[PDB]
Amino acid sequence: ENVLTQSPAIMSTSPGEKVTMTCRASSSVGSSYLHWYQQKSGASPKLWIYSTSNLASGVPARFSGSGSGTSYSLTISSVEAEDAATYYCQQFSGYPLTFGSGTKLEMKRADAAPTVSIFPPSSEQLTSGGASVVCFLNNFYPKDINVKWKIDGSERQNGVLNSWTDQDSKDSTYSMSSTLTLTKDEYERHNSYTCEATHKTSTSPIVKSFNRNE
Amino acid sequence: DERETWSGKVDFLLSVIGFAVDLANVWRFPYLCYKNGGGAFLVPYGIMLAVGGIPLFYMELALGQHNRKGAITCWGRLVPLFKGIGYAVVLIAFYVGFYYNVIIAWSLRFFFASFTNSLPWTSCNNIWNTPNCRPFEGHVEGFQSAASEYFNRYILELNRSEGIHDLGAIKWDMALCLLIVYLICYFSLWKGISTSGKVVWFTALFPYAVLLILLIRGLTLPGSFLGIQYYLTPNFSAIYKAEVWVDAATQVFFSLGPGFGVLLAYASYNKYHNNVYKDALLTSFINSATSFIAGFVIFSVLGYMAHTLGVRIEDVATEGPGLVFVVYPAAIATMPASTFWALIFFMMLATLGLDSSFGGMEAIITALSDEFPKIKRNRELFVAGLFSLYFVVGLASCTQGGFYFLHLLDRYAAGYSILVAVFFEAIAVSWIYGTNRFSEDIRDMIGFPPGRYWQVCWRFVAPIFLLFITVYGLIGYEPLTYADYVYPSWANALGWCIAGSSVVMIPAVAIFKLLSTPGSLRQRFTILTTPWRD
Amino acid sequence: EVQLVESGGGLVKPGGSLKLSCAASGFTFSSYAMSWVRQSPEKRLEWVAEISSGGRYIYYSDTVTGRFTISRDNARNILHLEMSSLRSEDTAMYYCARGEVRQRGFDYWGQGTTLTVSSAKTTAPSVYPLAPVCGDTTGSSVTLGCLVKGYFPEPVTLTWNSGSLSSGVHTFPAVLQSDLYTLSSSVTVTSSTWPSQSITCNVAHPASSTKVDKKIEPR
Ligand SMILES: CC(C)CCC[C@@H](C)[C@H]1CC[C@H]2[C@@H]3CC=C4C[C@@H](OC(=O)CCC(=O)O)CC[C@]4(C)[C@H]3CC[C@]12C
Ligand SMILES: CC(C)CCC[C@@H](C)[C@H]1CC[C@H]2[C@@H]3CC=C4C[C@@H](O)CC[C@]4(C)[C@H]3CC[C@]12C
Ligand SMILES: OC[C@H]1O[C@H](O[C@H]2[C@H](O)[C@@H](O)[C@@H](O)O[C@@H]2CO)[C@H](O)[C@@H](O)[C@@H]1O
Ligand SMILES: OC[C@H]1O[C@H](O[C@H]2[C@H](O)[C@@H](O)[C@@H](O)O[C@@H]2CO)[C@H](O)[C@@H](O)[C@@H]1O
Ligand SMILES: COc1cccc([C@]2(O)CCCC[C@H]2CN(C)C)c1
Ligand SMILES: CCCCCCCCCC
Ligand SMILES: [Cl-]
Ligand code: NA
Ligand code: NA
Repeated sequence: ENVLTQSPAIMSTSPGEKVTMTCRASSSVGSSYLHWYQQKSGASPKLWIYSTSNLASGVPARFSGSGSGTSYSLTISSVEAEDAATYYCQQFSGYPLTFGSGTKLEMKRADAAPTVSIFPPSSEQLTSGGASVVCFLNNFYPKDINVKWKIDGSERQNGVLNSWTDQDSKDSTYSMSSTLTLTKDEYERHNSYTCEATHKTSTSPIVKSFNRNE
Repeated sequence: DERETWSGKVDFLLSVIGFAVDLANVWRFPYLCYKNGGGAFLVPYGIMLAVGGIPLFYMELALGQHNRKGAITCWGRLVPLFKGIGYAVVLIAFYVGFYYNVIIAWSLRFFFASFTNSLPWTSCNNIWNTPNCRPFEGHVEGFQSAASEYFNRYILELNRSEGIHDLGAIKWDMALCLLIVYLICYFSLWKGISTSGKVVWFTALFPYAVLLILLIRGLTLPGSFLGIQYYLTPNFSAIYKAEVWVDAATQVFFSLGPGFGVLLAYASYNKYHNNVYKDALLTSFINSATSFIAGFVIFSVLGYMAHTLGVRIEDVATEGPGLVFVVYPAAIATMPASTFWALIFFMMLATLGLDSSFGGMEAIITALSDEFPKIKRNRELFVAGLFSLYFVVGLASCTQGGFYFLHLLDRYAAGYSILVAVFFEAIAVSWIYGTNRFSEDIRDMIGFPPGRYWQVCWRFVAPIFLLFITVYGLIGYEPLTYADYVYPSWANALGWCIAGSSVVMIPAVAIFKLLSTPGSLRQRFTILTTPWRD
Repeated sequence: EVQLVESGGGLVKPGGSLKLSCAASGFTFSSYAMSWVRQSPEKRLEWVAEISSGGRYIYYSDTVTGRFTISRDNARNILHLEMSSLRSEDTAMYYCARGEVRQRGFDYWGQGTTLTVSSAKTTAPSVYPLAPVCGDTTGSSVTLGCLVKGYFPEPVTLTWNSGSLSSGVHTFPAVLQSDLYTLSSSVTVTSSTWPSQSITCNVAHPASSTKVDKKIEPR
């Protein structure tokens, strides 16, 4: 098997800038067989470049392609945000046919602090003996963010489900959801629940919290 | 599959380029241009080449590489009802070798004869000339050129044969050349394409050396341009004549030689995923390129004869061996350093024939190796027996009346035989097997299906292109004659047997394979129309 | 124009056997070789099987070989894929890609169909609405939430107000944890819109006949 690896794995770029991505084969590949596929977040892949350099119909001329032997590259002249995608290379010379690891082109924007909002356990869920506290962290950049839960004063580390979203298509931002879940007994045996989200926009983390009585 | 494969890629290229480029490039293509409207002849030539020949040339080279077996087996594994095609195609290749190698011996006897300072064929005061001699070609038949009496009365001694029946004395100086030919074959392809693949480097590239020399000495000659005019000066009236679209169509067919079992055999050792499409076009071009080039070499010298030596060009612009053995050697004789142009020329003519004679042998050797493994396990030994049958019968062509026997084989050994055979190849592949199947086969091999252009040439054009020739080729039937010699009716009947002994094996093995299998008729054809790969 | 549609596929117990179908339309399906490419839930593409146009040349990935079978119906223009001895790493979305010219690649790709191989068992979600904390509320726009917890397998369909408000919706992808998925979506509407106007969570989970609306009422 002909192993293909692409770099970088993720690539933040400001619109208008110039981006380059590389595709390197474990075995040599004839130039006429290496293709490139663009795949948008939650869509079928699309043939983008066939046989090293030739664009497919509908592919803007701002896209180029070059390479030979064991090293090929895809190059975007000046990017717009309609090019935020994940790009895969593919070889068609031998079997098995192989696809590369892909490069995720993400849009770069100005930083943005999150908007934390904490939600107590639902009333219907409490009847079910369960109690999960939901904390939303919405519209912020860059992607990395670090939540921390505190039941009463003590930080609680296990029991959490975090889920980040894909980069938003209008403001190029991020949102994330953390869900600390508990038994009804362990939740009805405390009152302060805190959700503090640390982010690069402030050394002091944005905090949200509530008491089980008010 | 542990089958063999070309030691190098050029060994397949030069083995094909050499089978295709022979004396017909040097002697019949320049004549056709000269006779049929000059450069304008390139139109119907190119059209008949673009829609009829290269379609067929491509089709065979792809089959041979894909089905990976020689000419007999490759039609059994493709359409079993038509396995007889492979059998016909092979003995046709067997029949041709009974005369084709002689033309090389003539070259070799002239090559050996050109070891002197006064080439013998220039003067007409020798022991073999007649009082009815001229120093250069004319347009009366009682009075032949000094370089034509040397050919008919000393080299061939044809003047001592009253016909086909009077073969007369065996001339061993020619027999020794015919052996030197079959030996030059044996030790160049007994051990396989491991060695034949390399031998073709000299025999396929050396003509291009001699061409470039003779193209310079020809073009740097008083009156050289006058020849180039008669070669290419266009008269588009001939376009209108359909007798020219047959001469283009027929020359394209025999100059590339598709459906002959050779390209199939040569491709069978190709690596599967080799781009045969590229090879087809690259090879076919170098072919017609060499003929176009070669007309410059011939007609530069041919113009020099008219301007300097004072001959009517229509009397020296001939085709066939008369040109390479009488006319062109006669103009060499007038040039300074004539002994040099002689040697390269005849060593050119020899090498021009050897590569092409190699292909005939291999199409037989490979078709039999890939079917009767006693042959395959005993290659070196088998070929010995083959080439000896050639030599022994070949002694009949080394007699004084030898030519008459060759002329018969030139007309019947592979005349109307191959034309019907390839017609059934086009039909078997485009229709019975299927372009559907065939294009799917190619895509697996080179990576893309053949363009809808090729498919259409394979399925309709090529059958009526072959039909174009066989129809307009039977309309011009004339009994076999040379000079005033009318061949007897039993000699033609004989030549009809050897012409029939090929085609007959098409409906023979169709019938024999039908009767040798069990079921009902539509269950009969289905079992004999489904290939092996399927 | 040219368009492909993959169909069949869903949950399968390990060792089981499922058959997928790709319905071609908009071109001579007989003339084009198709191939099956799958994409794992870790977003890595992997080729599975290729079938020639006439169907007589069939190349398999070394992974799926002997277990899968890619047949082809040039009559009805349907490309098939027969799976047996299904393992869990076979879990993916399966694509039907049209490629004839190797030097041109896969012209067109279908929507794709989703195979989940898991011994785990189908369960339905319980949708909890997320009304904000009763205190404070001293802000300019308010964020609501909805919690679709403890379901399997994917997918789930969360719209807000029957699919009528989209600006301000952030529906987070599902995350499996101990054979169960948890999803949540957050909606931020102006303070004048809620609880003035009705905000409902419209969750839908077809794999277990679930159609649940949980309106958001305050605390
Ligand atoms: C020195 C002179 C005499 C050379 C002789 C000319 C030939 C070498 C030229 C003349 C016309 C050319 C042909 C004209 C048309 C075509 C069609 C062309 O078709 C395609 O482009 C592919 C079809 C497809 O894929 O759909 C392929 C090349 C070919 C055979 C050309 C091959 C080379 C040809 C025969
Ligand atoms: C009129 C004179 C000048 C023509 C001379 C042209 C000669 C030099 C050209 C014409 C045919 C050519 C050959 C055709 C085929 C190939 C195969 C390729 O893989 C290597 C080059 C090679 C081996 C070419 C070598 C050069 C060649 C022999
Ligand atoms: O034309 C035939 C040939 O016959 C004679 O040659 C004999 C030769 O004399 C013998 O030595 C032996 O080699 O067989 C030859 C037959 O080719 C004549 O001498 C010769 O002139 C003539 O061509
Ligand atoms: O001067 C040429 C010389 O050659 C003649 O022919 C030879 C021939 O060259 C050899 O190939 C041999 O095969 O046949 C002939 C026998 O010698 C003659 O030898 C001679 O008359 C003449 O000078
Ligand atoms: C096995 O079949 C053959 C072997 C050798 C030569 C031929 C010829 O037909 C002989 C007649 C002239 C054309 C030649 C083919 N072209 C030039 C390549 C056929
Ligand atoms: C048509 C080819 C016939 C050649 C003679 C067979 C020789 C057999 C040697 C084993
Ligand atoms: Cl020619
Ligand atoms: Na040759
Ligand atoms: Na030729």
